Amino acid sequence: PYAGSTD
Amino acid sequence: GGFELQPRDGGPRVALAPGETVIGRGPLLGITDKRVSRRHAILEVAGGQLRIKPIHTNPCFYQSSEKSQLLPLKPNLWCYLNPGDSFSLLVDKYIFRILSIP
Repeated sequence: PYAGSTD
Repeated sequence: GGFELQPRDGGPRVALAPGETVIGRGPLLGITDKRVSRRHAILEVAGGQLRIKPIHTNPCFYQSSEKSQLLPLKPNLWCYLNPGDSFSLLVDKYIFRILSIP
């Protein structure tokens, strides 16, 4: 749940 | 001298190890908000002191123990955090107060 690109 | 982080909302304390710790979106603080970078800031515990350096374009904020305003920190510069001070990774959320350990 801490992955993915930053806004 | 060591340090813990106390979320302003009253949640569990966060223990900090000696040396450098990258903070932001991750398991250490439990932050899942995509507005927070996974590499948002550096915390350094050394010689009985704690300092923070923002390392992202999305800013960090600092509130001295005597003041009452989260002020934005300059990018890529170190700022010392005294016991009782607060910092945040958003303007109005993910705020943490600094606590000292013997």
